Amino acid sequence: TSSLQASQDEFENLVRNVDVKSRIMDQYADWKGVRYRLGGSTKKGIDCSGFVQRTFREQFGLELPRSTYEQQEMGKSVSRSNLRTGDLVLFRAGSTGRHVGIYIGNNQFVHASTSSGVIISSMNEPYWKKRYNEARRVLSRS
Amino acid sequence: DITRADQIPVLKEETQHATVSERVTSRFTRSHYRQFDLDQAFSAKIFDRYLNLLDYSHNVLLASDVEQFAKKKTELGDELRSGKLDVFYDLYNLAQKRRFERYQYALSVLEKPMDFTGNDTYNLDRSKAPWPKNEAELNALWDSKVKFDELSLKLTGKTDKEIRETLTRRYKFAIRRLAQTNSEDVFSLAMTAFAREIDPHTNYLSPRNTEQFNTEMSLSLEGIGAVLQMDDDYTVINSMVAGGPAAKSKAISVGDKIVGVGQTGKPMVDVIGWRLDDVVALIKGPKGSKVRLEILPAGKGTKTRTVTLTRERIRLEDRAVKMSVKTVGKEKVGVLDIPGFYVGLTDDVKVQLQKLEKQNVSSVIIDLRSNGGGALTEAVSLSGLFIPAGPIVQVRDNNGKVREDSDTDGQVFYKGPLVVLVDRFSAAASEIFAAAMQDYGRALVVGEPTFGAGTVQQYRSLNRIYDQMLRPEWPALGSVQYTIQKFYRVNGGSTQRKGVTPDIIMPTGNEETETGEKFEDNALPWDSIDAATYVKSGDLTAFEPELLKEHNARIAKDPEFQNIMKDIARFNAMKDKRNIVSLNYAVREKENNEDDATRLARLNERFKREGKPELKKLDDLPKDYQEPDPYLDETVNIALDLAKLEKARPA
Amino acid sequence: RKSEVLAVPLQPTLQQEVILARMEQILASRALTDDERAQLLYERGVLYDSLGLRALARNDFSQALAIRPDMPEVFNYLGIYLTQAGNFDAAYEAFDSVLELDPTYNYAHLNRGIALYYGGRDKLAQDDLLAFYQDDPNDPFRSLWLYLAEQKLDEKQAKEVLKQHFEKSDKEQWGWNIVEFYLGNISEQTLMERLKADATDNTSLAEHLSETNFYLGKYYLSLGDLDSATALFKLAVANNVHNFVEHRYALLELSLLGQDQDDL
Repeated sequence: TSSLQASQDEFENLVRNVDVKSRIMDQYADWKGVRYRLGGSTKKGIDCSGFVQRTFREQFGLELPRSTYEQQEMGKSVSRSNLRTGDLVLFRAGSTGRHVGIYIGNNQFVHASTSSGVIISSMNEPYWKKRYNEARRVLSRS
Repeated sequence: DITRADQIPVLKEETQHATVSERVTSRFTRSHYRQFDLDQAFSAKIFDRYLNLLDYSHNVLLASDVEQFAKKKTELGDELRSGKLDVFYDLYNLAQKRRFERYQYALSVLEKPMDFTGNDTYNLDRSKAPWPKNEAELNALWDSKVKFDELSLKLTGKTDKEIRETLTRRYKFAIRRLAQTNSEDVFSLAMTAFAREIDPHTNYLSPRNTEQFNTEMSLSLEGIGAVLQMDDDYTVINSMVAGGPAAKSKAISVGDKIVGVGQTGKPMVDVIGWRLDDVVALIKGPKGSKVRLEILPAGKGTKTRTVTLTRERIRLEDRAVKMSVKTVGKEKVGVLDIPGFYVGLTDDVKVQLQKLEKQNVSSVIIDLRSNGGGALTEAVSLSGLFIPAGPIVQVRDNNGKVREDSDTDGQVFYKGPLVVLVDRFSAAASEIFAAAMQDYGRALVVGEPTFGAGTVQQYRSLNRIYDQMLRPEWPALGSVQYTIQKFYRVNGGSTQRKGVTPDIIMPTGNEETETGEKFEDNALPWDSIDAATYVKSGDLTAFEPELLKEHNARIAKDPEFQNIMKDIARFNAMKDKRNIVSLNYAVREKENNEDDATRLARLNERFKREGKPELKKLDDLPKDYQEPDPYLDETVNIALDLAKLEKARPA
Repeated sequence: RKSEVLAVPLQPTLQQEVILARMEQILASRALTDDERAQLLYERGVLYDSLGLRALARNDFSQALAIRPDMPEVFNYLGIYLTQAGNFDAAYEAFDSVLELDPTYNYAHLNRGIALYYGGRDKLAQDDLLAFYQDDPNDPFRSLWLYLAEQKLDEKQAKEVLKQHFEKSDKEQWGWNIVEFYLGNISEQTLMERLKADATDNTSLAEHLSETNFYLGKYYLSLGDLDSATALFKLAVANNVHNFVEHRYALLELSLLGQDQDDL
């Protein structure tokens, strides 16, 4: 009831997705502290949606659309209780209407906020906990 | 061509069949909810079941041969687990040769009156009967069935000269098609005997039947779609696929048909009198194939031309994907007609029952009439629309572990009150659906007590990974469906024997029907596990007096409910002497005229009630659609009064 | 409540580690056919199994099967792992595949019997284990497993059949001493002393202790002494002989006992 318990398919899935957090953190390390800029796709200034697009394209090869609204309809919806790393977390920011980030585990998500640029933030923070919307999964590979 | 008994070929078991049986046997013996063993007793019961399957009506059976082969009625277990189905094939071959011995004299004689109907009787339940000992009695009795059929055809039917010669042709071609059965029939018959002896829902599917189940669970027909029916070596292309891509090439129609055709460049094998399964298998093809299409005069004509037509993924669907949620009438009260719990039923109904969450909801209805259960994951994904993330069904294996299946993706999208209408011939997944809504108290149960199925089956292929590599000459192998788990409601109870007792009883349901799970062989017992955790919305399931007496008023205030109660009284009167029916042409013509006069009287009463002109003769009115269902109208009235309450019961 | 013999728990040998390193090196290279690749994958899975890395072993076996699907030994190991995981139906199917690709792989019968034994199909397990006994009646552990199966049907009959098997054997292999203890013929102290006598090096001592502690745990479990059973199973698994069926199914029995303790 230890290791053998997990089936062979589950084992392959674990080996194939064990580095997802590591890749997102690679992107974060190369990209942490970059300023926030609306409609920006460069290290000179980037927005949440552009950061999500570049991250999912450069770390996984998934070419998501550009706007947060289009990304919000991408992939398949997921519930709060069972959300994995690499899923898209959507907040009702309202500065442009919506906000997109990348969940990394332990109620944490990487995102390019308008206040402090691209950073890690907590789902349990009062601002984000109060202003949570939906969540979408796009890394379909299992 | 056609000759005598020697012409009947000696059937032999096919190469892969052995292995197939073995695997099947293995599964059935090792992994099945019923803890049984393939002992001598079970082998004998398999022998008896296979005998009853060979001829259900106890027509052509022979005590001598039965006892000759009842010597090895203990070895059937070794036969199954060894793959050498020798006894089954030998017994089937002897039955085929004895088919000729069944009778000979009557044929073509279809008009000349040879026998009179002087207060004779005939059994309608011919299952319980001893094995015939002599020969003369059955040789004489066989003609009675076809002679009574032709006498009733003189009572009601078509003209004599047109249909009689075709009926004689049908009988000769029936004798012909009986001598054209393949080994797959015998194999599947034996496997079905075994499975049904185990459990009524356990079954084996031949490769043809495996493709049938796959399409019935995918709708992705691979070939050319067309619903067909045959009459004497010619099938009639009804081709109701209309909007079908192979139907876009409707250059041929119902009368522009041919027999011999090829597939994607194969030699045009002139099929002349082949089996329906054979010609349908020849008509099918993979995704991305071709088909030979011949051009002929649109009607009767002998002038063939050759062209091509394409094959691709074709999805024939008798579904209505229509999404018109409008506030019309008094409330948005709709009826949802479900033909089956398809794997794609959630993927096509989510277009229907999703987009109304923020807007105003209403009392809509879901009708599960004549339903067939397809998938359990789909049943839970469809039942999660009306219940905000909750256990829909509990499953229990032979060990004792209980698991509650619920898709943890999505809240109650349709926040409106709901009425479920269900009949007695409903699917098991439909029972799960209705039981979930009844235990949650969110919907209202209306209709007839269901069939009462409480067993979960597993559908598995019989293919190993090494089959393709080292046995390339083998064909596709069958599949199996064996009961692995038993399902229960969240209230703790089950529907394996007691079914679901609805809050709104219907008149046609009050009769004691001789159908259901009880009259099925080897049906499992009843057991109630402890109740699950679930939030019940008001204890209105046991206390429904508000709409109960209202709808009793409604059923006592209309003559349709009364005429239907008269029909069920006729049923309750006839079912006393239902098993043995008496055939006197005088009293039979009397009852036929009585039924025709009663139908004409009821039609004139409803015409006077509705203001439509009265019918006088049966010739002007063609075959059309009769009244669909007054119980759906009572469900709409129930939904109306439910919206009345919700307007008067927010406090 | 008794003094016990103890061995130095088995440590991975240098040979195993050099072989595993070279196997990694060879599989790293491209110059290898698919048959040779599946062979090396099966061997590396076998080595992982011998080292107790059962998930990695199952991975290498599954890959070797994805290369060559006609490997009965891979199906055998996969069925053993399914038994250990508690998925008994899949184990039955895997062993069926073993016997389908090769019906002379007799040990498969034993394994499937054990599966059925742990599944609850005591009669079918009896059939398979009796077949295995027919293949060689003098092997004491075959008779031991047959008795373990038959005990779920008729205790007296099973003990009598075990005594008959013991009498009919040559009584040459040491394992029969366990059988003797199962027959009330030698004291447990005599069993342990004969064990000490028959062991030459630390590894043979570890093997002896594994097998005997597993069977003694089963014995004390049948008598209702849960604590002695758990302790004997732990002392068995402590020998670090991950290749013995006694080791695997001792872990399994410990898991089942923990399961029984957890649910009240």
